[PDB]
Amino acid sequence: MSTFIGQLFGFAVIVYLVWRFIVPLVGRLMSARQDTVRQQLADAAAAADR
Amino acid sequence: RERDAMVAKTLADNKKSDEQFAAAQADYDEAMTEARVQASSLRDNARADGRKVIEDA
Repeated sequence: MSTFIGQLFGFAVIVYLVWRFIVPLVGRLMSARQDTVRQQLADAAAAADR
Repeated sequence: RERDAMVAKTLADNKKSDEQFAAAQADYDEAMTEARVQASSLRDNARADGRKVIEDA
């Protein structure tokens, strides 16, 4: 039952690598898209009341 | 589909709003110039029949 521990260390380093490199950029991307559509709805309401 | 229709409706709303904005001053001037040409219709018919009565008297 020692391959379990080795694979678990492998899984730990791979999840550390993803949480370090990948999740920041994808978070930034989805946040940029979120704020873009937010601004779109906001100026839609603005043009309506205008 | 809804979001694209929304952005298109927003563009059209801005355009129509600015167009109605211009049409505001447009029709305001149109109405007041109709009014002043109606006014200038008077003060000449008055001058016309004033001249007529002055000459007939």
